[PDB]
Amino acid sequence: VQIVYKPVDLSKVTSKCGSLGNIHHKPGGGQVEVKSEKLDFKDRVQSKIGSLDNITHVPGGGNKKIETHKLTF
Amino acid sequence: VQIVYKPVDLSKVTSKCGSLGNIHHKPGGGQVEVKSEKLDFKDRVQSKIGSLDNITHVPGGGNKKIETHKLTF
Amino acid sequence: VQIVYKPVDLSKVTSKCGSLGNIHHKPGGGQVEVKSEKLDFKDRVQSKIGSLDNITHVPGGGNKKIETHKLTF
Repeated sequence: VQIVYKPVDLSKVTSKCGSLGNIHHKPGGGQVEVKSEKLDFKDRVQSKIGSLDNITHVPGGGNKKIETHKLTF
Repeated sequence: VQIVYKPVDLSKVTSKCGSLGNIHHKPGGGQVEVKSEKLDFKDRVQSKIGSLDNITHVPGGGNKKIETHKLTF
Repeated sequence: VQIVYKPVDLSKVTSKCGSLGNIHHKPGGGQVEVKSEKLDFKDRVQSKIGSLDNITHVPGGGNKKIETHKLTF
């Protein structure tokens, strides 16, 4: 038995952008009010209140190549 | 048995953009109000209130190539 | 037995754009109010209130090429 696993990759993933800007992300400009009375809890509580984990992601590229090679015998 | 696994790739994934911008994302500009009275929780509680996990994602390319090669004998 | 697995790819996935912009996303501009009185929860609880998980995705390309090569003997 002979196996010759010989894939050839000459690909490209490319971008050109002339200018990139004037990006505004303003999450949670509005008021938040939370009121609690006579609450009972008897197992774990997780609470997040306000502006949390908001992302502004502005790469000049952001291009991806994902390549997977597998052989099983 | 002979196997010659010889795929060849000269592909391109390409973008050209002249300008990218004037992007406005404003989650949660409105008021949020939560009032809780006499509530009873006998198991785990998770709570999120306000403006959370919002994304502005503005890549100058954002092009993707996904390429899987598999052999099983 | 001989197998010669030799696919050849010279394909292009291409985009050209003059300008990309003036994009406005304003989720949750309206008021949210949540009164809650005498509720019993004998069970796990998850709650989300306000403006969550909103996305403004604005790639200058955003082109995709997905490619799978498979051989089973």
